[PDB]
Amino acid sequence: GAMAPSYRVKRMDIAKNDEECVVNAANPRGLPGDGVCKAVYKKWPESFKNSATPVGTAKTVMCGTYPVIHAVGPNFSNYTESEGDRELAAAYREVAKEVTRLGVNSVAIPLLSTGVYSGGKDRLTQSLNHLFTAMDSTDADVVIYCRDKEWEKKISEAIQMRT
Ligand SMILES: NC(=O)c1cc(Cl)ccc1N
Ligand SMILES: [Cl-]
Ligand SMILES: [Cl-]
Ligand SMILES: [Cl-]
Repeated sequence: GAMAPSYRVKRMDIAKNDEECVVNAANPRGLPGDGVCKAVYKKWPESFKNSATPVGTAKTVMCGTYPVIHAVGPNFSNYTESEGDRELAAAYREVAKEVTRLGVNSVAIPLLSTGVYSGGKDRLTQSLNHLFTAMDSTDADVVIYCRDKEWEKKISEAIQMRT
């Protein structure tokens, strides 16, 4: 466990994280993909061996001794708002189980379903709130990675509002 488990946000490539494991915003088929998934494929390509897993699940594959947790958020282009919301909640619950199983003291995590899988909507608050519901009961340091300057500000304010 971390000595005083914390949330932090950084605006940078998750492939340069300083944490003990990474969460990939994966597709269900274990393909190289785009955005976070493409950066993760370039940095840890060995982790894509048998990484296919269903929507709403997470599957960990080791790159050497470094764990890559492939977490599959719903594509809101295909899911109803209702079903998509349930699968996005479920994907983060499976990340919390894997983080706990691995015994890591820190994890790098992107906001699932907020890019190509967003169905054209702003899902910062929806995705971040499902991240908190899952990770609040874990004692790993959680470092959230984003690329937009306005998103960094809003994530930081959300963390600070809980004090
Ligand atoms: N590689 C990343 O950290 C990243 C890339 C995109 Cl396009 C969006 C969010 C991210 N965290
Ligand atoms: Cl960067
Ligand atoms: Cl996405
Ligand atoms: Cl972002």
